[PDB]
Amino acid sequence: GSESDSGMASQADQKEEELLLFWTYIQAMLTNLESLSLDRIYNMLRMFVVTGPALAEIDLQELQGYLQKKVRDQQLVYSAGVYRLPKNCS
Amino acid sequence: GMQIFVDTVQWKTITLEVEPSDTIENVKAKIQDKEGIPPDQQRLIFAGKQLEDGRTLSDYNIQKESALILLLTLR
Amino acid sequence: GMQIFVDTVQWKTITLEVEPSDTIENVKAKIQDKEGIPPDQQRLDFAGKQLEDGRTLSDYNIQKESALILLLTLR
Repeated sequence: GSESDSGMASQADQKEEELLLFWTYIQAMLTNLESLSLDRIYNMLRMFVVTGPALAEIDLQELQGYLQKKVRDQQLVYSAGVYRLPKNCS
Repeated sequence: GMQIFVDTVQWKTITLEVEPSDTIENVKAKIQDKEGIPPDQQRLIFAGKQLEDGRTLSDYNIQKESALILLLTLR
Repeated sequence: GMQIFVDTVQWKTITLEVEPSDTIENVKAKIQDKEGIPPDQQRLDFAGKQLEDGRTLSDYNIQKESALILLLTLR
């Protein structure tokens, strides 16, 4: 029962909500499936980006830069060339 | 001697059939029935949209060989 | 009607005890007895290295409470 949680920007709404959807995949994915290559979640985001008008399809720098941000926010843990969520803070 | 934790992961795709005139509740119920997939515990997103029970397959335009993602309990 | 694909995640951590003197085929037969986990259908991984069943636990220097992730049939 959630509807009004989108805001009003007349442009940036869709974008935030598309990226938040992508994060709804990768967050809930790594919550249990806590071990996957960038290429796996890349293939998934790109599937759900091409199926709709989501950003008119993203790019490497966007998706890689998304992971990069998460790591630099400490909201992603980079293992040995493989991504997983910090299910522990410390 | 010493113990080990063996983490069994099942990351895999399943295949089923469905009709356009069926509701979404039937899809989540039939994967629950067959595979033991708990619908609310494992939240579904189809083609980049979250599924409302009250809607039909045709409502979202479920074409053939279409892919659904199953995300386990997040929040 | 139309046939669709549902992409399932099911992760679970098991706990057993093993000996340093035992072979990996012991651990194999344990998971294969417990949940019917077939080694040929789902090979075990340890820090990015496959456990060959002909090897020994001490051969890998296995620690107590060591975590190993079983990946789907991939060599």
